[PDB]
Formats: sequence, structure tokens, C-alpha cells
Amino acid sequence: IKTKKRKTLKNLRKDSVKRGKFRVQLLSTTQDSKTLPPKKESSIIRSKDRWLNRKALNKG
Amino acid sequence: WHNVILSNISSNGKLLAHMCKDVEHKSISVVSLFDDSVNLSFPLGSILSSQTQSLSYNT
Amino acid sequence: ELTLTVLQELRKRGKVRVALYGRDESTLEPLLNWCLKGIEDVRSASIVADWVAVVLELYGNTLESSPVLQELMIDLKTKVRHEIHKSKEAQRIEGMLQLLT
Amino acid sequence: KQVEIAERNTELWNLIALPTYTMEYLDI
Amino acid sequence: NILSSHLEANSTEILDDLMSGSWTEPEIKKFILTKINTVDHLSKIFLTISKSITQNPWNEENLLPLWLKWLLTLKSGELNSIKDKHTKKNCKHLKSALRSSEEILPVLLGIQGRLEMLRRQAKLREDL
Amino acid sequence: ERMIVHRCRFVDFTPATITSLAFSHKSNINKLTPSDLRLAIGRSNGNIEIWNPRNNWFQEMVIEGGKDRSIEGLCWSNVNGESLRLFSIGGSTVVTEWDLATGLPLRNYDCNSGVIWSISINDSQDKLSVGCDNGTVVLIDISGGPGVLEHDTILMRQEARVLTLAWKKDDFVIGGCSDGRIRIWSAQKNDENMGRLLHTMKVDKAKKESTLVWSVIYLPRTDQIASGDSTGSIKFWDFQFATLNQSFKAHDADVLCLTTDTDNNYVFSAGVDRKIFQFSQNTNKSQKNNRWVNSSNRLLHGNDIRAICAYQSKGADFLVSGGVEKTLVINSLTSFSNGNYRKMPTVEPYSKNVLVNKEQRLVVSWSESTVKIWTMGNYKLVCKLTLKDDQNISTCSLSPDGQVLVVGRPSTTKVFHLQPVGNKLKVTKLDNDLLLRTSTKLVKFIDNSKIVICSCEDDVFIVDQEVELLEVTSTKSSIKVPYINRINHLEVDQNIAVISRGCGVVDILDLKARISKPLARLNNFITAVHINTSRKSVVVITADNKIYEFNMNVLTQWSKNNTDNLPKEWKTLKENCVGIFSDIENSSRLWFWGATWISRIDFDVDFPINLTITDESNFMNDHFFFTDKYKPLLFVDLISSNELAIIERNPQKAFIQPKLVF
Amino acid sequence: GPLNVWVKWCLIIHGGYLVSIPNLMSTLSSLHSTLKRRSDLLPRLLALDARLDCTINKFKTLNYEAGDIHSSEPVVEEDEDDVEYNEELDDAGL
RNA sequence: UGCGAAAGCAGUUGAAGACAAGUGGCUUGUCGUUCGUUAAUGGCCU
Repeated sequence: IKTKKRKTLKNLRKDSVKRGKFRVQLLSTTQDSKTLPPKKESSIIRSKDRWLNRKALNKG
Repeated sequence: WHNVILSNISSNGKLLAHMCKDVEHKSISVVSLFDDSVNLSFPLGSILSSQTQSLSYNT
Repeated sequence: ELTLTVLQELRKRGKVRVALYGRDESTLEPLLNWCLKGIEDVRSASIVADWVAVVLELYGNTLESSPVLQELMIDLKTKVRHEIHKSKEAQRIEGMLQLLT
Repeated sequence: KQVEIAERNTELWNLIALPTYTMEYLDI
Repeated sequence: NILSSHLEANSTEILDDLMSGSWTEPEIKKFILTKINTVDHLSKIFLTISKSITQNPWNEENLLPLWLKWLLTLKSGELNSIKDKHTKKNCKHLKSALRSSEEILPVLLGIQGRLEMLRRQAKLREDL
Repeated sequence: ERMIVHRCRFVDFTPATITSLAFSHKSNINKLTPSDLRLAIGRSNGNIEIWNPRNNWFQEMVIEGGKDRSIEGLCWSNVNGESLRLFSIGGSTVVTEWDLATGLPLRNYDCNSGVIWSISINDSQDKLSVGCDNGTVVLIDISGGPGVLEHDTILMRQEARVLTLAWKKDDFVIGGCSDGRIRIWSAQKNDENMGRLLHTMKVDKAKKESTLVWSVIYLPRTDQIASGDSTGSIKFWDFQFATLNQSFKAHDADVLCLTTDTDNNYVFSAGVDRKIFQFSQNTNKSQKNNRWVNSSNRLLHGNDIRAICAYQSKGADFLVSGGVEKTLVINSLTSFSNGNYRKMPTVEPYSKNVLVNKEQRLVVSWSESTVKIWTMGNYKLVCKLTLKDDQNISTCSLSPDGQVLVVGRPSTTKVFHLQPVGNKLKVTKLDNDLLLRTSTKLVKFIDNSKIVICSCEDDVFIVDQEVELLEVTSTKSSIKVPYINRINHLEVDQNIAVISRGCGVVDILDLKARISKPLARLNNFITAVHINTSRKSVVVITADNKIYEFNMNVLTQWSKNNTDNLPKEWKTLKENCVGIFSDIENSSRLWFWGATWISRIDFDVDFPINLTITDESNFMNDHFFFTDKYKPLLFVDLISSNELAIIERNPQKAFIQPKLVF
Repeated sequence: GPLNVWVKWCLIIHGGYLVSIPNLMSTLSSLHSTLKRRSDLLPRLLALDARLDCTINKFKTLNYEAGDIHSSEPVVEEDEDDVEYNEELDDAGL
């Protein structure tokens, strides 16, 4: 139960499972889509802060 | 100039600056000597920063 | 000799203390771990002596906190104990052939 | 015992932070 | 016990030489450290031990030099700051009384080498 | 007993890095400071604080965002005669416009191209540039009214992502990109070259890494573009002829943000090497020769500077800067190198995240989307609730007796029964769909069962139903800054509450008849409110650091002499008192606290006599004890008649600019 | 260490030959120079071990004033069963 | 500072005046003033 708690957490939380040739996506809620702006794209946020913490400027 | 602390003259010799010590503190005055083209003066506290008054005397 | 000459250049040139100011446990262990090896040799041991003396002068509280350089100071103590037995017995041999002049 | 006295004398010659929770008091 | 008697005597007002004698009576290393750890101020123990070690820098008793080296180990953040008018010439004459042993440690180690050579060749030539 | 003091450093509530500063009104040096000027601070965990620089920078409202939300740029928009409008990009494909009343997004306009890297607002503020990751610059028509945003025109594309934008006027739009170049597009509608990029300029590239142009501004007094890039160099470019006038090699690493004053006599600039450089053109010879000089340079920040902005009016001229270290820094604009500066506290808790309950000696504290509870003894963490069905947290309250916790955000709220099972707790949700549907700002527990709820849409319920609440006169500042007439505070114990809205209105309410009986009687923003059951009094403190008290069923004589017999500590105070309570052993002494001090005033005594917004501008209209030895302060409270709870903060790589060694 | 046992025995046994030799120092110069450079620095490492041993027994006695306290001081914990009662999605689940 | 050897051995550290800050005085501190005593993030070229 210690080695699969994150597995059963993610496998019960996540959606859009496969059905043969198909894939059954959930539509989201107006609750979240009208309470919050969407999440940041971690690719570009990691690009910007990884640039500002590149090795060529010797941080310490 | 009735009290001089420090002095310098420009490269062409056309004007000269010096210091005064006239009261709370010293003063700085520049004067053209071969003409009355310019002669100005001001207390050097307006030159100095606000940080220097709470720092050492070297500042 | 290169470690010795940069130690001697920092000693003559500026300040041992400037070279040692911003240090802590993880960044002093190279110095003391070399001073273990340098305390054996004659040519290094004066410089090793004053560098160890300065670092225990200005890091006497890190001595209390970190236990993993306390043991380095203890090993340095037994090293200087062996070396002082050697430097005493060399003076004894020096006297015992001064007797034979 | 002379080398012992001489060694000790020469030693004399060359011999010459916040925790996470406190409990203190102040004026009423 | 007798350490507490020496502590009370040296803490009251007086009897400092007799206090160091009573300290030399029981004379434990652990209690020697404890008597430095307990007291919060000294009545110029440094001054009286300074004059004692100045008048005898060559004594066979290790008591007052042991007391001085543990006092200097444990309390020298405060001996340099208790007093600096008579204490300056005190440490001066103590330092000049003690530097001569650093001057003559090589000749004593030389004579120790001499004597070990003599006694070992005399043990060697022992006539079969 | 004497006061025994629990100096707690358990809560590690840490804010996030300031990523965007903006001022609501533009500068206009020769006119008075408007009463509607707000600074907006977008952090990096996704919350937008809104501060008012009147009388040492109080914080009016906070708009929090949730898990994995950030905010990279934000711009104001105030067409003259209409409400303030606040747009902001995150790390995503949308722009988000917020209504300032509720503290929610009222619009998520998905921009129709890629991930937005920068945002800028047109001069005259009818259009909005978003510069995106796929090299696009998209124009968004803003002038349709507050809330409605239309797509206008995608400008002529390119390869590299456009990292910063600026406008010349209504006409041209300048953009610095991640290929080391600076493009100039024409956004002038009804021209032949509308949308196509007119010019391209290339900065001096780094030798051993790629160069990115990080900051671009237009300087209208001259006709230049100032630009800071990732080599540290700062370049000034003539706009016509599109070409460099002079380059300075100023910083040692990237220049993230740069700004200017009104008449463009100064350009201030800052970046990851954590110094703020000042480039001046104030001399008549400098103005007639178009020659900036590298005038000065200051080291004030600890880690970075990611945002810089400037305001300049008749009684206000300051540049504001913030970075990776979470604190704000105020300097003077025309007196940058000479004058003084003020480093704000990293948090001034105008909205609290910690409260204690005297029974069980326990304290709850909520950071982003988790609460934690520990008890005094030492101390022991007894329970925590990392509710991840949640995304964003807001205010919270515990029942007296410590039975039920209620957490509450602007979208929902949730109530949890608690049972101490020994060295742990057991926590169970108790379902109520009215609570699950309501928006909550404040919950404050009339009884062990009854709570009062202030909704984000100005509703005041009483659950476990409706307080009649009169309306306020809508003046010009209330229509301009659209949250001034919103209930900031409510304090209650034993069936008598009082609410407070920041126009200077503080209204009591009997929980029985649910009628107002207003006592507005105030002049500016109200920092805190506490009810004294002794004297039958309300105690308000405003942003000017004055303590008023009034009676209930106007100010008492103790207020009438206390206000102008107030101590010199209060008269030279810099941080506003965010919390008041009353002493527990005496029902009449009161004990209050700001973010850097702790004071206590005595109910009867009176003592004898003998870088701000400082103008004649109005407000938003048109034994005594003092200590500060617990100054990095977060929250204080009481437990019993002799002890005190002082929970504070305690502490990252940075560009090493070393102190001189000896 | 090991080899000067040989050099003290050579002097003791052959104590007549190398006192009858006319230039002792000139004939075994390398021994004189080696022992002079070995024993010349003896005051320096005397001062070194005085200063070193002082701080060593200083922290030793200060840490022996509380040497029993760090044997049961660590009472640290981790993400205990409050995390299980905390996971509200897993509280709706199980 | 003097005598010295590289060790050490003897001596200390006053007065006036002006100015600055704090609360006309009083306190403290300075001096591109006199008399007496042997006494500012700011680092190195192609």
C-alpha cells in the first residue's frame, strides 16, 4: 500500500481512458474555468527561470 | 580668496577652481581669470551625497 | 609545491583571513585535510602552522557546532604530536653528536 | 622534569544562532 | 567538599594563597575544571597566580600551572577584559618570566641526547 | 504572573517572487496625485496584491490564484470616465481580465496564437498587445466596454518568440525577441503598411551563449527606444532611422526590466545582477545633444529585480522595484542616488493566515491549499489538511471549543469536524451544499454553531440567514476603483457584529433584528476593527494610524483626547496595525500589533503634551506599552491570562556581488 | 622514525672513530643539515599544538558539559497519519 | 617613544579653541585648529 498509493491516486483522479480505437475524454467544469486562469505552461516557465539560473552567471 | 584648501587650474589656464572653508562646511568656487566670463560658487554639501554625512570622514 | 606556493603567496601577499573569511564546514575540510599531509614535511609545516592557527582563531564556533571537523582537529593534534616527538628526538641526535666534536 | 617545565612554559609564552521556539518574558 | 571549602574561602573576601593551597589539597582535574566553571567572577586570581608563577617558573608542582592553563583555556574571553592597568604589566612580566624556557628547551634536549648516549654505551660495554 | 511569551517560528508561510509591478494612473507631474492611484503587484504564485501608496503603502485587496498558476505581466487600463480595468497574462495562452470587486476573473480571453510571453497596453488604452511564443504579436480590441474583448489583428509573424512589447503611440509597436533582435511593427490601422514589421535591429550578441532582448521601452520626449538585453548592455535607438545612438555596457548579467520617468530625463534599469542603474539626460547640453550618461548605480536588492516601475506626480515621485527576494523597494525618481529608500517587509498580513484557539492551546495556519494545526505543551503538530480537491485557499476560522474548522475561498467553502484522538486528530467533512455553493470571504462564528458569512458579492448570511444592508452613495472614486464599497472586515462575538468597507464606512449590525444602525463617520481606508464588550465600543484604526473608538446601543472622550495625545511611536509608525484584540485577564485593556511591532494601549490613561504620497491630495473620495523586538512578525494572539503567542517568519542562490574583503 | 634507530647506534658504537676523524661536520654534513632542519621548527609546532590543543579541549569540555543531551534529543517526525486524514480526495475515496 | 640583539628593557594616552548632533546652558563626538609631551559594490590594459 506504500508502493502504489500514488498509483491508485492518479489512476482514480485521471480521466480520458481508452476504449479500443477510441478515447473517452471528460469535459471540464465551468466552476474551475470561471474561478481561475489556466495553469502556466511549465515548458516556458522552466525555460525562463532556467535561463536566469544558467551556469554562465555564477550564482551562489 | 581669503581661505583656500585646495586648488586647480584648467589645461589651457583659462579658469581655476578652489575650495573655501566658509560657513557650516567648506565651499567650492570656480572663476575664469583672463576674463570675467564666469565665476560661480556653491557649498559642496550640494555636491556630496546624503550617504556621506553618516559615513567616515574619508567619504 | 604548487599548493605550498599559493599558500605562501596568499600569506605574503594579502591576508590569510581574507582567503578564509566566507568559509564553513564543507569548505574548510579541503584545507585541513591537506594540512594533515603538509604537517609532516619540513618545507610546508611553518605555513601549515600559521594557516591552521588562523583558521582555529576565526572558526572556533564551527568547532563547537560541526562534529565532523572536530575529528579532523583531533587527527591534526595527533599529527603534531608525532611531529613534535620527531622534532624533539632530532634535537637529541643533534646534541649527541655535538658531544662527539 | 626540566623538559616538561620548559615545554609548559613555552606553551604559556606562545599562548600569550537562533532556535525555532523560545519562551521569554517582558514587562506588564 | 574540600573543593567547596576552597571555593567558599576564595569567594568570601580573602585567603587567596591559602585558597590555592586548598585547591592543591584535593586537586582533581575534573573538580579543577569545575571550580573554574562555577564562579562568575574572580578576585584577581590571575594577579596572584601571575606573581606565584613569576616567582617560581621552575616548580615541580604542576598545580598552579595546571590551574593557569585551565583558567586560560576556559575564561580567556574575560581575562583580557577584566582589567588592563596592572594586568598589562602582569601579563608582561609573566610572559618574560616564561619565555626563557622556550629559550632553553634545545639545550635541555641536547643534554638529554648526551646522557642517553652515555648511559647506552655504558650499558653496552658491560664487560661480558 | 508576568507576561510569558511563546516566540513561535513554526509557520513557514513564504510569499513568492514579485514578477510584475504596475501603476494604475500614468504620471502627469504638474497635476495632483489622483485619489484612484493603485500599485498592482503580481507575484509568481499567482496572486495580485493591490497597494495604495497613500501614507506609507497600505494594502487594499488581494486576488489569489491557485495551484500551478503564475502571473508574468499585468497592465492597467483606465479610459477617462470609466472604471479601472486590470488585465494579466499567466504562463498560458489566455489573457485574464479581472473585475476588481469580487477578486475573480471576469474574462479569460484565449488569445488565438500560442503561449503569451508579454503584454502591453496601447497609449489611449483601446488596444492590447500580447506577444507570444510562436513569434506572433496579437492585437486585442479593448474598447468595447469593461469585460468584452475582441480579436483585432495578428501582426506579421516571425520565428523567435517576442519577449517584450511596447507601443510608440497609437501608431507603432516595438518588440524585443529571443533571437537578439528588436522588431518594429506598425499597428496604425488604415495605412498601407498596417501589421507588417517595418524595421529590425540587432543587439551586440554574447560570444558564448544566445542573446535575448528582455526589456524594451519607448521614450517619448526624445524619439528613442531603450532596450536591455541578456548581455547586460543597454542600448538607445533612434526610432526614425531605426538605429543605435549609444550603447552602455552596464550590468554584469541580464537586464530584466527598465523604465523611465515622465519627461524622460532618466532611465532606470535592473536585472539579475541585482543592481539598479540610472541613465540621465537632465543637462541642457544632454538634451540639446541627445546624449544619455551612465549617471549612477545602486545595490539595494538581495537576489534579483524582475519588475520595476515609476510614478511621478506633484506629491509623489518614486520608482518601485521587486524581484526574486520577495520584498518591495521604494526609491525616489529625481533623487535616486542621493535620496533614501524603503525596503518593505516581505509580508504585511492585512489578510491573516494564522489563528489560535485558547482551548487545547492550539494554532491553525494555512498556506496555499493546505492547513496545519499544532499545539503548545514545546509544541506538536497534531493534524493537517492538504485538501487537493481544492486549488486555491483563502480565509479560515475555528469554532471556540476547537470543534469545527471552516476553510473558505471565493469559489466555495468547506467545514470539517475535528476530534482529538490523543497525539493526532480525526477530521471528517460535514456536508452542506449551501456552504459548498456559496462564495466566502470572512467566517467569524457567532456561536459554537452559528457563523456569519460575508460573500464576495456583498452578501451577509448567518448559517447554522440574511442581514439587511443599506446601500452606499456611488461617487467618482467608487465608480473608478470598483472595490471601495466592498466589505473588508467583520468582527463579532456574542450576537453583535460590525462590518467595514474601505470608503471609510464602518457599520454595526445586531444579529437579532439584522438592521444596520450605521456609524460611517470616517475619512479614509480602515485598517482594522475590534469590538470592546467593556465600554460597549467599536475600535477602528485607519490608514493614517489613528485609533478611534465609538459606542454602540459618537466617539468617546477617551478617543477624543487619545487621538491627539497619541504616542510618538504611533506618530512615526511605518507599518499599519493589522490586528487588534483585547487582553484576556482584563476585559478593558487592548493589545494590538502590526507587521513589525507589538503594542498595548491602556483604556483610561492619557499621556501629556509638552517616500509617500505626500501632497494635498485627498483620500479615496474625489500604562502604554510598545515593543519591536519581534519585528519579522506574522501573527500574535493570547492563550490565557499570562502567556502570549508571537508567531513570526524565518528564512537561495543569488548573483554574487562581493563585499570588499578586508 | 625507523632509520634514526640506526643512526643513534652508529654513534654509540663507533664513538672513537668519528671523534678521531678530523672533520666530523664536513664528513657527515647531510646528517647535520637534516637534523638542523628537523629540529629548527620545534618552537613553531610547539605554538601550534598549544593553540590547537587549547581549542580542542575547550570544545571537548564544553561539549562534555552536555554530552548526554544529544543522545535522545532527536525527536523528529515526518508526514504522519495527518496526511492520510488530509488527502481530501482520498478522503472522498477511502 | 627611547635604549637595544633578531629577545627584551623603561615611558605613556594632556590642555586650549572652534564646529556638529542630541536634549543660552548641559552631554557626546569631530577638527585640511593651536600649545605641550622623548611619544560610497569600490581592485591592475591590449
